[PDB]
Amino acid sequence: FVNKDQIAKDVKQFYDQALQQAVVDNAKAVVKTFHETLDCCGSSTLTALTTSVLKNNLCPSGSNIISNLFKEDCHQKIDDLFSGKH
Amino acid sequence: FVNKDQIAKDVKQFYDQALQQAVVDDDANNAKAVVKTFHETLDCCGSSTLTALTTSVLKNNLCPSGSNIISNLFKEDCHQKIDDLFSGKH
Repeated sequence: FVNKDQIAKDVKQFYDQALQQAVVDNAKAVVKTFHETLDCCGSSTLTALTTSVLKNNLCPSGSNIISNLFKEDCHQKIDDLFSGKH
Repeated sequence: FVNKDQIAKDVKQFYDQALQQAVVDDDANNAKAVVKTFHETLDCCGSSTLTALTTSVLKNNLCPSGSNIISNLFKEDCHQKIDDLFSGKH
């Protein structure tokens, strides 16, 4: 069976790789899709790439977004999706 | 190395394991919260691998308010929405 924690880890790895990818040179669109779907912007583990996404308009316009930028970041949202608490 | 095609196949399977337990298991509260969070999150109700369970999914109040058999026939299913997420559409 697919295990919850395993798939969560895989998806946060996937997201982290698109964030890294979007900063250079499909990654921008995957990053924007994650941010808009999960209502987050970046990762507490990747502060510089998060600065890049805010500087490049790759985050959703919610002041709720900014107030929970790192308090409820895309790793937490991915965990919440797989836990049924998003 | 990240494998997007494996990850999307694994997400679709996770969803179908939750949906199947949600309909048969009366106290699977985590499975029902997983399916309801996928449906609210991705704007979908049911999957193409489980077309015959949509009736049941609806009756168990697992889809967002508004969903019903007719409206749901004119929407993409959850697998397609999972694929849209990993391809940067959604």
